[PDB]
Amino acid sequence: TDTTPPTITLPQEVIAYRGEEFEFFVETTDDSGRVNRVIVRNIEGADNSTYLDPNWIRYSTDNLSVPGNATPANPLRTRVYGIVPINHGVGPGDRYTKYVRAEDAAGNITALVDKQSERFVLVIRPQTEKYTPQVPTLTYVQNANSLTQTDKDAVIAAVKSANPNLPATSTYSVSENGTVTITYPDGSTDTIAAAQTVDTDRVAPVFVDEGRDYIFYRGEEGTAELHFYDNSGKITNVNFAGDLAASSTYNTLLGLGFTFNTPNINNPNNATEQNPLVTTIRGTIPKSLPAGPGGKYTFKVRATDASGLTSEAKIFRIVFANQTDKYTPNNPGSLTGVLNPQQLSTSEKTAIEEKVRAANTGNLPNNVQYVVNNDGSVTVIYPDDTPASRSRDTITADRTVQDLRPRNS
Ligand SMILES: [Ca+2]
Ligand SMILES: [Ca+2]
Ligand SMILES: [Ca+2]
Ligand SMILES: [Ca+2]
Ligand SMILES: [Mg+2]
Repeated sequence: TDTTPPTITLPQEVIAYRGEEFEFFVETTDDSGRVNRVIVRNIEGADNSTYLDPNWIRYSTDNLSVPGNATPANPLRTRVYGIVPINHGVGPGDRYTKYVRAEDAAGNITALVDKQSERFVLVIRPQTEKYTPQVPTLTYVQNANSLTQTDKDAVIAAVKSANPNLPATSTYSVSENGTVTITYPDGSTDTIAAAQTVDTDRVAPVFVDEGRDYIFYRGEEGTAELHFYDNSGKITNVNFAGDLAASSTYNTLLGLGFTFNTPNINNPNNATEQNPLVTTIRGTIPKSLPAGPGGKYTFKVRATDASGLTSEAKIFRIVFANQTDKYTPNNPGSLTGVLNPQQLSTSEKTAIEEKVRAANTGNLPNNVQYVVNNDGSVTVIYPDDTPASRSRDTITADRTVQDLRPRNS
């Protein structure tokens, strides 16, 4: 018969955090494959005692005293579990050594020896020992010695966002200098140093497109996309009317019916190097403005971050261009026969214009005009053509005309 008590396996030490649930399993086996009782108790008391305290240490064994319930491949599982009260002490003496016993169907119970038989030490620790807070991304503030409330709110936001796995009911406070104090549900705390949360914003926004020339073709609507970023990731204002000289050409463009749109200007994190703030200028330089030496508008732009640093005015230009700079006529697919190359007839000119037209649909503007000259060369006149700024192309006669005169003898 069986004279051997079951074998108990369990962790010698379980760290339990105040205000949280804890759980671990005792595993029990026996040669018979059956265990009838599994007990957790305090050391004091008679051999038959199962007295156990405090009331929040709990345990249960679902499958007691059934055959085959306690084998090496499938041991009997005893659940030890509870919730540590929020106000429990967390001194070095706030620990519990509890004794675990098991008894087989033949009545063989494991011996109970103070400080030596099967036991576990449940150690109650503050919630701050479980959690290690992650540094947030830095908040760039006007004055790292005296944070505003919006500064504080932002630091809390970046702490939370970087620490999703802290207890949801944790509370955050930010000092006048940005030092973060995290208070856990049990009142224990953690600190994130001011050096790790904030710095004073010392860098003004950057205009990526400084010095750039944006070409606008006369009579064709165009766009110019200007890009800006800031070390803080955030720009609050973009300004083109810094001084009189810059403000007058800005207002000149607006009077031509241009628009300036910066749709993300009020979004947070709207201005990083990887995802810059974009201002788009849209409009048409009308043909009444000529291209040439003074055919430019020169602008100055400044950008301001949320801490009030404004960049040094930087320059960009819109440069006027004739449409002919953009287009190249295709030559006719065939030449046109002409009886006298020095003076084309009407029907010859009409036939040349048709071939040039057909050769350039989908290439030149639909509203280009062609003049077939007396020598059969062809003047291509773009819609922006004016006397002060001609926009034109010439197709030479050797590409359009073919002499039909017969050869001598
Ligand atoms: Ca046994
Ligand atoms: Ca901690
Ligand atoms: Ca800045
Ligand atoms: Ca051209
Ligand atoms: Mg208008």
